[PDB]
Amino acid sequence: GNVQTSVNTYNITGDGNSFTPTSDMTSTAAPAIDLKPGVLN
Amino acid sequence: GNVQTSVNTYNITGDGNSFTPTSDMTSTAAPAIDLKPGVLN
Amino acid sequence: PTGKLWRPVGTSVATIDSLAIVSDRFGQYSFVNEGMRETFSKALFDINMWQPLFQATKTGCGPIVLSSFTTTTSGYVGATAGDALDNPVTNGVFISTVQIMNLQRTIAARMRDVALWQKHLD
Amino acid sequence: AIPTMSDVRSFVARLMAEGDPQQWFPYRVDQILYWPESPFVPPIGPFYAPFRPVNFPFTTGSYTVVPDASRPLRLLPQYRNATITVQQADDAYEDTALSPLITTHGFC
Amino acid sequence: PGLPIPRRIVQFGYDVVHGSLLDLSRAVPTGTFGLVYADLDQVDMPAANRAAIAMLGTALQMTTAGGVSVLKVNFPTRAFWTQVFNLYATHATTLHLVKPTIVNSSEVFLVFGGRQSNGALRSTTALQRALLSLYARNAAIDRAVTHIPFFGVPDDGTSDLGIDAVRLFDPMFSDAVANLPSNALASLVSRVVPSSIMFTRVPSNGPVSTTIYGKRTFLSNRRRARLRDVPMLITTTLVHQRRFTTPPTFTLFSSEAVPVTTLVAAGYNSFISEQTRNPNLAHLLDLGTGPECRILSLIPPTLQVTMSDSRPCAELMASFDPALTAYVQGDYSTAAFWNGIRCDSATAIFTIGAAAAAAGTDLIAFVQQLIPRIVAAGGTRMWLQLNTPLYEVSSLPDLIEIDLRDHVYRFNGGERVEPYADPVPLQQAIAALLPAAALSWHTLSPTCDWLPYIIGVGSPLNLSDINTAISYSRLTPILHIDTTTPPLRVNPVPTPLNQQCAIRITSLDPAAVLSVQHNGVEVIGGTPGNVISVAG
Amino acid sequence: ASRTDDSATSAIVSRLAVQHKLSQVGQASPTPPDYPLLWRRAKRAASMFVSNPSLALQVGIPVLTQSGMLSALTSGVGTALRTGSLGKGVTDASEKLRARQSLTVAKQAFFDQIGSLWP
Ligand SMILES: *C(=O)CCCCCCCCCCCCC
Ligand SMILES: *C(=O)CCCCCCCCCCCCC
Repeated sequence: GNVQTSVNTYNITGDGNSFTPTSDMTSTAAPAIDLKPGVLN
Repeated sequence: GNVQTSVNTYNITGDGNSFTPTSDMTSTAAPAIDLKPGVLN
Repeated sequence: PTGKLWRPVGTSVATIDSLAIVSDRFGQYSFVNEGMRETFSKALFDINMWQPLFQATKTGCGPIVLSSFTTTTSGYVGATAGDALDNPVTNGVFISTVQIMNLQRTIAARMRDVALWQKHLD
Repeated sequence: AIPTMSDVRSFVARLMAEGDPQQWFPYRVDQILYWPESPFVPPIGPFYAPFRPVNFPFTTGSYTVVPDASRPLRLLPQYRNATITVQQADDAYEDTALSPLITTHGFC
Repeated sequence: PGLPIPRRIVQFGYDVVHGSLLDLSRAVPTGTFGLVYADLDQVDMPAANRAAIAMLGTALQMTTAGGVSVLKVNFPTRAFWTQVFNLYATHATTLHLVKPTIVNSSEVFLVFGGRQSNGALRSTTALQRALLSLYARNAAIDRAVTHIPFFGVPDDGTSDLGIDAVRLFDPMFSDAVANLPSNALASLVSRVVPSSIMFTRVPSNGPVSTTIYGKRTFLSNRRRARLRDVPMLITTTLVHQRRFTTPPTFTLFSSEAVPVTTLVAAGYNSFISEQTRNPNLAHLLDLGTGPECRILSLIPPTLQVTMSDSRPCAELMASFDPALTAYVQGDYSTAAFWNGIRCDSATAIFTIGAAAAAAGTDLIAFVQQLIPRIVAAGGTRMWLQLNTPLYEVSSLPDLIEIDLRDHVYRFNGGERVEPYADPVPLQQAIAALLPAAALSWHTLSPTCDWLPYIIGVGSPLNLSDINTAISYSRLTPILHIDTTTPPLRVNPVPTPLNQQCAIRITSLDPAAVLSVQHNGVEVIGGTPGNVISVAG
Repeated sequence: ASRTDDSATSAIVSRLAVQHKLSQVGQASPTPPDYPLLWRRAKRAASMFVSNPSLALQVGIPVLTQSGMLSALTSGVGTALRTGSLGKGVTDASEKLRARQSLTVAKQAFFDQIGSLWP
């Protein structure tokens, strides 16, 4: 967790972070991208 | 089936309605709306 | 384009660093690409359909236009300052976070409403 | 029943107040379009066309007049379905609320 | 009545207008009297004590030998209570404090028995209790009045009891449309739910204004906070009106003193408020809340509660966050209802009595099946507004009749009839149900500390009725159970006044402080070694 | 699989009616069709099908084996799927919800230890 500083806009051990799940926003990237023949073109 | 009048453009017991399925237009609404992560964005 | 919209925090000259997710009192405006409007329209379309039953039963609150949750901001819209720099969009249609919340809980609240009637009709 | 200047003026005032000019029935110079689905039954001649707007919101029926309440009547609150968002349901109040409202104390 | 007609009355004071003007501080040039009723004011504390100690000194001087001096102290300080019991430790025989609370002040009246030279008026534990009860109430009466705005100050949002309205001009309240006129109606009612909400329509020779005020109290701030959204109101009733009423008033208080029954009810809305305010309480349910959850105001906006009632809930349950507030329909009297409803604490206030009557069953037998359900429902705490005559089998003439042929009440003789239990039988029946649980009866305490619920919501009252309600509260206590702790052990059981009894609190640590308090005033406090007791 | 007289058990009920109704035509018609009993009979018929699809082949199975049903059922279930809406999940979305809160309350309990043990 050693301080970095600019590489990325947020420090991990940074001031006032906060792990806190909300039933409201179910974390998700993009897995189901459609590529099948008919659907991709 | 009591007469209504304006609430909706059609009366049910209205004049000359007609139940009549056509193999041509299989009734539906919109069930398969895609929302999966990759596909909704 | 796609992703949240960014704007030159350093002003005028927009480089791969003078950008920053344009956040604010409403959350962050995320761009609403053409196809993603197809869904929210297709979802709202299936609800508007039940208009005659919403008035009859005094629930609902008028037809839900998707143009009530969006906005017409403009800036660069990408996934990161670097790549957002190559998507200058003018007067695009973005939906702010707090809005992405209502269009959500509205389509959800209304969805219950209809899901019920829609079951009797069936 | 007997319009009085105070009253006529309170109507001519309500008329002037910015609003939306009714649009269901367009205006003509020689014909008064009357809703077919309406109590009014046209006289005879060529002055009344039975025009029907696409969606008139009014239904028929009357209203029996009720005398003026002698004191502010309390109203139990029964809710509807749609709900306003705290943010919007706030300024909405703050745009028409009586804020620095002078009030009597009476005796507790 | 009771007092004989005195021969002659000799007036004095600073503005007598019929007798000479004397200054009770110093000496008086007059003769004695059987009764020397002194009512002068003391008013900035030490010389004020001297003023009083002096006044009583001459008033307890003007009395005929074997008379009755009735001085009135303004600040019975434990600074004056040494000087008085020292100087006049002899002067009279008896002595009673007669604090007539008309308004909130600490001025007490003292009457001296027989103005005989060799008396012995020693300060007793009575005084400590009397004096202590007095103050215990000024904290209650003061804390209560804090909720009220200072006279002649324009209403802001700051004042707790402030009356907030919304004047619309020719408002088009429409259903299914969020048009401003109908949008303002929302907030307003949301900002003043448990209150009144009075709507008026005065016709100006211009448009027709329609204010819609309501007494925004702290009972709404608690409720409104729990709201996640501001629901709409069926504007039909408003759209129907179409008649001009009188102009709005905007008055913090209504004109008449609330019913003895409300003085009692608003005596629990303060009690449940203080109980539910407890952290560890977690998830709570209400067996038979009103048709419209009235308990949502008496709970910290964070606690997860689930009100239930046979009738449908009056407030759109949707506007509240599902996780925090739940609503179950149907009665709890029926076995079915209890499937899948687990709350660590239940509260059956205002219902438990009506259920026994509705289910046409015996009161003891009823709770005999309810308590065990709450245990299974997974409940650590319980609060039930049971109606049993624990203090006395004596009843109120107009408020509650106690039919003895059949264990039953008659609130307003007829208006509603609900069976009751007895202090002892019902006591042992519940102790047999939950053997390890500790029971305790909380009842409207004379300190009137609940006040920020009557004077807090803007309702008048009669300082004389507090007595009625503290007697109506005794007819229907709130049996507070607590399975989470060991119960007491009283060796006499139907404990008789003036008999030594054995009480045993089973706490593992000797390093604890015992502090038994009755009436909202502590009376016995102190680690084993030393125990200050004003109750005996 | 719930008392919701669904589109499936509904397609069948309409057959039982139209069927039991003409079998009553001609003769004293002393028995006006039931319906509360028909709805319930067709509910177990559609239910017995979902249960053990096979049965509909065996001679002697109540309702299910009359020529109407199935040919009927499917074409119902058919249009039934082509309209579900999106919020079909509203079914028992109450206990389902109450069960999810049940889990988050237990998972919050977990985070509470992660929060203490490793301060
Ligand atoms: C320094 O690296 C100390 C370790 C703290 C973080 C290491 C990885 C564990 C936490 C993950 C944070 C990023 C997403 C899990
Ligand atoms: C009046 O309501 C008499 C009953 C006639 C229609 C009731 C419902 C049955 C027909 C449904 C029509 C709408 C879609 C099925």
